[PDB]
Amino acid sequence: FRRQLKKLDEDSLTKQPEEVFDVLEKLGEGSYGSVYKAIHKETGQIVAIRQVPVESDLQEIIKEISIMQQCDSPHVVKYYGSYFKNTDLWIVMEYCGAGSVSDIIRLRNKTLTEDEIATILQSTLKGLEYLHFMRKIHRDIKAGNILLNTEGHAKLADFGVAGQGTPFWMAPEVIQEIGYNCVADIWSLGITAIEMAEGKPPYADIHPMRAIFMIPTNPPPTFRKPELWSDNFTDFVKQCLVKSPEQRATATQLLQHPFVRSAKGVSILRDLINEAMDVKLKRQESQQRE
Amino acid sequence: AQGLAMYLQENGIDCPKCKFSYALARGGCMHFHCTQCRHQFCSGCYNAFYAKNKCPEPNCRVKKSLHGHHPRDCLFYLRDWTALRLQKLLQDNNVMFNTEPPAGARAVPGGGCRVIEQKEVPNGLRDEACGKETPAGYAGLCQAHYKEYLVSLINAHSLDPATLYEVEELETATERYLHVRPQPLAGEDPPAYQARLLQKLTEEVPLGQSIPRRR
Ligand SMILES: [Zn+2]
Ligand SMILES: [Zn+2]
Ligand SMILES: [Zn+2]
Ligand SMILES: [Zn+2]
Repeated sequence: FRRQLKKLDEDSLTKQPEEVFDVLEKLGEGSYGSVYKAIHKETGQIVAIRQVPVESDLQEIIKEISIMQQCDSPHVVKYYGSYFKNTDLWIVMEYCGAGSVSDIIRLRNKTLTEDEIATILQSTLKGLEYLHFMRKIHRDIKAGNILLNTEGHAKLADFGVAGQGTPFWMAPEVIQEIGYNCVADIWSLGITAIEMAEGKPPYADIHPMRAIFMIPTNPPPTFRKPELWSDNFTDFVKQCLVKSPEQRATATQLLQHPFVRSAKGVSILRDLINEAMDVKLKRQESQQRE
Repeated sequence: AQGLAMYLQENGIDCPKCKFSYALARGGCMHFHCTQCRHQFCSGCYNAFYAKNKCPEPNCRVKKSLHGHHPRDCLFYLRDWTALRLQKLLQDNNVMFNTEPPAGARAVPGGGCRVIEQKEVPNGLRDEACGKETPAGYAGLCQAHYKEYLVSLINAHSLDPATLYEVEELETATERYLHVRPQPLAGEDPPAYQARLLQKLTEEVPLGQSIPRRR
């Protein structure tokens, strides 16, 4: 029985197998890797275990891990450890119950309101302020890379890895490959702000091989129907979307912008987070045969 | 991608009235309405498309309906030339061109022409690959876009198509750009007449001064 297991219980913490966590559900079978919810038995805390079965560039993953390890801030998804089980590598990291902002919009089939955007963007700007202060660049700012925990706090995840894809969020100086700095995230932030308000980035309906040429040499984008938005919102988007990087506003300056500075508390996101996670629960009841 | 289709779209179409870039090849209508500033223009020669009874140009025989004024070396005309004749103008002025795809291009064996085109779909615009047949010797492009590739080379080096014009072409060209009855002279001859007509047109009617030629 467990009499055999109890004899085996005379083992140290080093001897402990990967039973340290209890896998519960497959939250999303993402292409980067199957991602499972789990609970650490000893701490009772909920973590997310990203299985990396793919023989991807494990340097591309280790580079993502090493960037994650270098960050200690509640605005950035934390990393807890890794282990090998079966044939694949499993990566334990911070759990965000609601998911990415893109899925929140998708699940509710609903665009985010202004006040919801200002709260979500204020938290992310505090994250960008922390990273830029450390002379780091996220490099992949977008709605699908901004996770919300069950409480309602936005968190940056899935750092872009410096190469050696889709351009709609890229700054002009970064696609032209003329060299870029921290304020590159400010451009993608501005595009993300549009993506939150109207569901798609500007040039989304444009082919990538086309958009690569238009974005560097065209006026900074704006709202498709700019009569639907407040002056502070349009001005904030205008100040994020400045083609000259040296002229582009920094994350610190944007935090004092009227649109962000007056952002309401996390409590406003309460209703939409309940909406999104209810569509997730029903989505899991239909895939199971029973 | 990574083929001559990239070359076509790099230069693409830019509105002359407002400096707005579109990564769109030339084809189809070719009288282009700018979405940013509502300007009508020809995608080939960048001339204004004076549509109905508004043309300031003199001797407008075609003011009644949609028309535009195009130089002789605009794609608006050279699109009708054969692929072979265009290659002759290029060779006669010793300008190299592709007949095989560039080495980096790995054309999709099922796919055809990969030039990206905006096709009208319900409730918006959707970009799709051209996908027409890619003949051998056309450098991996379709017939329509391969000619356009050649015309860009001809426009790039400001080659004069009139160097290949026939007598009728010179008589057609003489009345269109010089507003005269081009009938021959008494005491003259058919060969000296061709060289005579060619000489004034080259000396008096310049090539398109607003065609995108990349400096
Ligand atoms: Zn225009
Ligand atoms: Zn023309
Ligand atoms: Zn006219
Ligand atoms: Zn084609």
